Amino acid sequence: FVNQHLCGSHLVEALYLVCGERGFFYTPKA
Amino acid sequence: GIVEQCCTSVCSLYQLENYCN
Repeated sequence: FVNQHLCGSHLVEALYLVCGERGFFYTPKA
Repeated sequence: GIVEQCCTSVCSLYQLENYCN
């Protein structure tokens, strides 16, 4: 489900699902 | 950045996992 255009909350949602308890960091600028 | 690689263009599992802790 990750091989598509993921923008906004949908991208953040994908990171949440994929990374799991590892967590993630979201940096839209840098 | 992640927006350029996953929003502007098609994302991939490799690129997502680069942002996991």
